[PDB]
Amino acid sequence: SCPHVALLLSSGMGHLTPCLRFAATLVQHHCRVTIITNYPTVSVAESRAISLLLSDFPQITEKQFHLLPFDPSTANTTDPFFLRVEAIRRSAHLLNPLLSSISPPLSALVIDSSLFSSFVPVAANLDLPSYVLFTSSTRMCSLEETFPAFVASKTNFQLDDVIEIPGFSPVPVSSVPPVALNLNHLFTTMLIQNGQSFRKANGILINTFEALEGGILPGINDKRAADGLPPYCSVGPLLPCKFEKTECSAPVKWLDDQPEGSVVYVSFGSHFALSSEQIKELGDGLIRSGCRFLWVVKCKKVDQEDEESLDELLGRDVLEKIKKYGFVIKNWVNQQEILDHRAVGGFVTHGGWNSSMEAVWHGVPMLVWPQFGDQKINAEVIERSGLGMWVKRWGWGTQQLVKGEEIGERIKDLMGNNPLRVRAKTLREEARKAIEVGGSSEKTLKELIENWK
Amino acid sequence: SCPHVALLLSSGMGHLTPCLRFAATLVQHHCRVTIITNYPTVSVAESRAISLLLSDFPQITEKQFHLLPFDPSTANTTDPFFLRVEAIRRSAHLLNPLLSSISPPLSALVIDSSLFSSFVPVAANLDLPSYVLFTSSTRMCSLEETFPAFVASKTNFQLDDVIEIPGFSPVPVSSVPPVALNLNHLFTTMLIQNGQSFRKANGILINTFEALEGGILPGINDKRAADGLPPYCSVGPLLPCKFEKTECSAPVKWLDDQPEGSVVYVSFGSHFALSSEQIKELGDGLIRSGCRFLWVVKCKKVDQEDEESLDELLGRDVLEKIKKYGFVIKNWVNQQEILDHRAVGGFVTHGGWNSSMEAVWHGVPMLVWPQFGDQKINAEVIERSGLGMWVKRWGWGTQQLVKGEEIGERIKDLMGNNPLRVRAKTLREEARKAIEVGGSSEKTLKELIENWK
Ligand SMILES: O=c1ccn([C@@H]2O[C@H](COP(=O)(O)OP(=O)(O)O)[C@@H](O)[C@H]2O)c(=O)[nH]1
Ligand SMILES: O=c1ccn([C@@H]2O[C@H](COP(=O)(O)OP(=O)(O)O)[C@@H](O)[C@H]2O)c(=O)[nH]1
Repeated sequence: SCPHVALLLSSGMGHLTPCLRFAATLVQHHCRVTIITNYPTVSVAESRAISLLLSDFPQITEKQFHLLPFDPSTANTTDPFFLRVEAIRRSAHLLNPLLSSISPPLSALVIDSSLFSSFVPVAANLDLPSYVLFTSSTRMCSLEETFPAFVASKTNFQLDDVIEIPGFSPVPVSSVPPVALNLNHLFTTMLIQNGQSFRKANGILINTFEALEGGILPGINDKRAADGLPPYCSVGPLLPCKFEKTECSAPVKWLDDQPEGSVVYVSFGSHFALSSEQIKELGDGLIRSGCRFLWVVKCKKVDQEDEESLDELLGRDVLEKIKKYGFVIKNWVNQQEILDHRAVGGFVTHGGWNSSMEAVWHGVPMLVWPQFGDQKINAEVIERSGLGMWVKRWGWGTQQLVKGEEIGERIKDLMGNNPLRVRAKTLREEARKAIEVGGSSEKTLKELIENWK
Repeated sequence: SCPHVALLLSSGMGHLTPCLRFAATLVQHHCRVTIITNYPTVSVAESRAISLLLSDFPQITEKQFHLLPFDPSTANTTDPFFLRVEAIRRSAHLLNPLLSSISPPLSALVIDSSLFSSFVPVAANLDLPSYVLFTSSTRMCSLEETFPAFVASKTNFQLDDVIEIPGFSPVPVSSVPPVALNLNHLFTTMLIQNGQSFRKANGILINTFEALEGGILPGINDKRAADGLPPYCSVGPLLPCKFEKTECSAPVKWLDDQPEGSVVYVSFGSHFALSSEQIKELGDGLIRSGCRFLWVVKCKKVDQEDEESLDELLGRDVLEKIKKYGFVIKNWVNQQEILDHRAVGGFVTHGGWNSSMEAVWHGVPMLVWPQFGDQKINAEVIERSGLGMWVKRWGWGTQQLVKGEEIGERIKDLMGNNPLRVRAKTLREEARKAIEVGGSSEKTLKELIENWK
């Protein structure tokens, strides 16, 4: 009796990363796994990740969801990931026969959150227990669920008031994703409809553990069952795969020739790329901070289109000036393996929940510097844990520039902030004890498989 | 449905390795796998490999079989592996409560060839399809089955005649494990009692593929069905795991700067350790040959006891002289990855079946130098395959010393041997096609899972 579970992927490495890690988890919990992929992906990272998963897990089946011919002329955004997600959403009627041909019979269809609204009827008509795979924080989930009612209660958008979130601290509209302020954006409509659609699920999966939220979960859950709402299933932290660990990289070699806790890791996810001026000021601040640093740089959103050098950005002598203090790279790195390194002492991040949870798992203090979307929300969550700190004065990264002096002076604070480390240890141990036998995530996930059965 | 299979292990690395790789393949074929381990292992590599397997495969449940207190005073051997196996066998009446507590219910109990005689009464008592995991050659299996009859026929041990083998070429007593020539020996009685109990199994798992035996296996199998005998289930080549290829190893870097097919690999497994005079003469022959080489060395049998250096044995100005010609190492290496390397041309082997099958899978010519045990059998099996070669004049390693001149002159022949290369290509392809869908071992293994069901 090994249950068969199918996964519905969208696009974006931020959504793609926890998917495969969850699939590997189910596989390592005696379940049969089929992933529903769609090509061609926006970024190469996605394809390579899929290929790696299928290579290290031959018992995982891949079914290509052939999409409809897409017309980008009717989507009010130029972000290729949102576009791809929409392209998948507008062919929801085509997943159904694809879902039918799957043998043995499925026991659960786990859909990416960004695709839920379009694809929750497909699971409903096939009598399959549908699950929301939420690739972000819990507070952000309650935010997405409460947001439609909020936009409903208003005639039109709206100072910096507060939208009431059940179970969590209220959310200032400064924390609400900037692109969701105008109601005509594709991501806005998607967010609203999906947020409305989450209640049509049999359970919501969130990459988290009960000790991280503050022990506020088991109350919220049976406070939701009274309303007839799907339970917040804590299955995190989702462990990194066995192929995400290449002990013989180039950044690792450098990291091994540095003292411990003295290197600041800086990476703003995979989707985002800083402006030129912000990059220059960031380098300046890095040099000023007086600390060692590993710096991951992007100049274009899609990695398949980022082919300019920092010689063409910063200049030649600037980059030649910065590389002597630390390590500068404009390539893909393995965040998990780097954050696990003993040398790394802190993480300057955008606040992406994947990188955040990766830092929580490896016990590394964070300086949250939001850029867009759910990040600010996450920035509070992290700060309520005691693992990270964030400068509210910096606001959004896409909206406000920060000059090098402040950057260096705050990094100097990050490398000297000891309670963040003392909290990092205990939190890493709690996170590890959460997935072990008799943990929060273990009992939750086992309770999930038990109903499948 | 996912058939819950159990595995039972013994001492030795040559026994442990195929158990683990087979458990891995089973897990990759939708079968729930439990492994039954016993500690402390004699060698460290066993523990390390077990931990690696359990780390990469958290779905593989581990069950420790707590053995009885063991008095080695009544055994007639000082070999720790044999003593370990025995120590396991004397606690056979305890695997029953161990097996009873296994959830979910079992579909099969795969047992090791050196443990069958003691533990197949258990399975039968629980009505469990018992299977022999045979870590050696098919012809060796037929030898172990035919042996007790041959020793019952004699009044007392005995020139160099032949002991007939049904389906294969005959076996001279010069090619029979020299320690089995005396009948009181613990390993001899173990051999006899095991080869007698193989018939009670529902099958005999073997690490080989039909195209290797010359396509002589089905004719033997339906001639075994007529005799009411379990079938020789060929499920090879049992593919190496994902944790056996560390791309950033010490000697792989060395090989990376060597011309392809120019390097002689030289190793005699884990268990065995050459003499002092033969290590010296081998070091002489490696230089005398004229070929680059990667020589792994063991001065003691158990790795956990070989702390002495080669400076003590060979000498300072001798080892320093040899390292100039080729890579010398007295430590555990990654044999599969080395044989996989482009720079490797051949393989001076002892004749162990794991090493042999790895060399087959990576298609590398072999110079078999039988040291003991079942290595002359396998020396013939491989010589007839057209992949390797073995000089009969050298005899047993533990009996006859081969001086440097002969070793070098014969290694030169090994390197200059083209038919072994062509047959290496063709045999490696035939080895790959057997585990692919529709291949011999694929149909076999699938049939085995099918019956479970
Ligand atoms: O250079 C990089 C940049 C990104 N990541 C991975 O990308 C993920 C970041 O995803 P997240 O959702 O947190 O940020 P996003 O880019 O989606 O906004 C992390 O898991 C990292 O492992 C990486 O491995 N190397
Ligand atoms: O230095 C070494 C020596 C041995 N092996 C492994 O040990 C096995 C050899 O076992 P075999 O049965 O062929 O020889 P024996 O058991 O007699 O030692 C092979 O799979 C190798 O991968 C290894 O990895 N490194």
